[PDB]
Amino acid sequence: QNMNNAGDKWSAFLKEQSTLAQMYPLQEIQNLTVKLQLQALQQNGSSVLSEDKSKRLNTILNTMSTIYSTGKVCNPDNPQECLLLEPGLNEIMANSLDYNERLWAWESWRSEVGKQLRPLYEEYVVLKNEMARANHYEDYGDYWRGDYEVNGVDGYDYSRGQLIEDVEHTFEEIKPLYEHLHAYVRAKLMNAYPSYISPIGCLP
Amino acid sequence: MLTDPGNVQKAVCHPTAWDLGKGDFRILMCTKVTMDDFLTAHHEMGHIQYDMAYAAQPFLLRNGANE
Amino acid sequence: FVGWSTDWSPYADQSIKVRISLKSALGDKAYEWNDNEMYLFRSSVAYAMRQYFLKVKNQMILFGEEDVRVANLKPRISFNFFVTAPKNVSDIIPRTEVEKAIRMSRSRINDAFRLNDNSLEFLGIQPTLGPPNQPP
Amino acid sequence: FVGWSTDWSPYADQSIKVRISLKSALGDKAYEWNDNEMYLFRSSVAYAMRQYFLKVKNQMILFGEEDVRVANLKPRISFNFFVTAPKNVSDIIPRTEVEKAIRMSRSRINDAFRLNDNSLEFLGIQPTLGPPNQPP
Repeated sequence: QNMNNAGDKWSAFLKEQSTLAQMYPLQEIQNLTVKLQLQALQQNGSSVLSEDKSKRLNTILNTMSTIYSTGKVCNPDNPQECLLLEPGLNEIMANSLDYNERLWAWESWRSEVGKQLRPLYEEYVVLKNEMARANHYEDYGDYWRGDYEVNGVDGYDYSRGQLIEDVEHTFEEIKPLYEHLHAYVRAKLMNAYPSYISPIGCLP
Repeated sequence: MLTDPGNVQKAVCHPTAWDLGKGDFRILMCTKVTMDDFLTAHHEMGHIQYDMAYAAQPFLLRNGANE
Repeated sequence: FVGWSTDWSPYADQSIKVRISLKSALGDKAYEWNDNEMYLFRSSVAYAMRQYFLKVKNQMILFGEEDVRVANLKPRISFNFFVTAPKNVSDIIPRTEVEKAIRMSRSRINDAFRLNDNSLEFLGIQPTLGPPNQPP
Repeated sequence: FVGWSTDWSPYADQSIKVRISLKSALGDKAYEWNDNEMYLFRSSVAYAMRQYFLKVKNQMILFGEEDVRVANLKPRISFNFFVTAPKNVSDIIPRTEVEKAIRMSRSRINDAFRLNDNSLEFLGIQPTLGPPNQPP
């Protein structure tokens, strides 16, 4: 807190000085040495929010992390032979190279975690959204991209709704590199695993 | 703090680096005597050399660009 | 070989296309098929498993209409469907027993919608009946 | 006034007695009604609400056969029944709309058991059809 609440003695002092810095635009300043300064100005934490129910959400957040870290599947051939995700389940994908047991290990692992964390998810979306709306943004996934909201050198900017459009200008030409690779592994998956794979269609 | 060879002694734990401003760049490491600190050593020394640019430069002038 | 077929699955083989032609048995002046008749069907599909698995397999397993999975709904009363386990949804019903399961109660479902088995098309299941004995 | 009538409820008014006479339409040589034909019926009862509430009430509410509540099962396939909400079971369906709901698909269910509406008795619902026009 000596960095958050003693940041808040400066964050409350920021709301005297940041507003006295908040009369300057983002594009008619080119100094740079002071342009990004007001872009790092909403930083010091979310002191514009009255955080009382974002400090309710951390009670949910520790429950989300505990079940994933304790993600485990007890095997049914003998019920108290159990394997966690990290030393028991990725090893099955590593050591075992069978179709059907890895097919079981794929399905039995996914029948554990996301169902228990689905009621930890719907309220997690919406409460982060008014957290984002009190952070004066449309969604917290936009804030995720808010570090990429650098509008500084008139051509050097990077809108939030354009940074992925150029990414879909990439992989559709890498998609034929997958297409040979798809047919490459479909030439492999017929004699590596017992012939379930359509050599025309998609992958399991 | 560097001390955690195998002990349960009360200290927080990660190999982490800092730019404090005002000419101060700290490390914090949780040394279970292992190679992951030297994995981060030049990894931070590539990144704290960006931080040596904002040695005395403000909180409003933070890390480099993106993550 | 370029691309892929973007809709294949290794469980698509167990799905059955059913094909309803209302202009063939009831013809015109008939009722307009909508999402109720979708919902009527899956109930009456679930029928056929309960009648099969205790008169043939001879143990009870429960079935809701939601176990009848519906895919590619066509206003032309046509869609490929398959049924699963009720809530052991990791496992589905093998189609090889569903083929005999329909043929047992095929006569039950056409009059459940005033149809004639040429409006109950299954593409793999066809009626195998009808020897006549008119002369003494 | 001594005692009480030990079976009255304030929701018994919404229950409908249905009365099946197999010796009237199929007569003899017919199939013996049992708990399957109980279970066939409630599925085909649930039919009539889905066909009503979207062709008349025009919004979707789902119905299982278990929503069709069965009371006083008698051999003569006679029993008073009513239907509820699916799992808002605090509330039930008002009978006043069920009366028009049966009269819409009354013709659907008699041939669903080879019956003649004199083996589909409802005691409050009767067929109101049949004008003839034989001469040109």
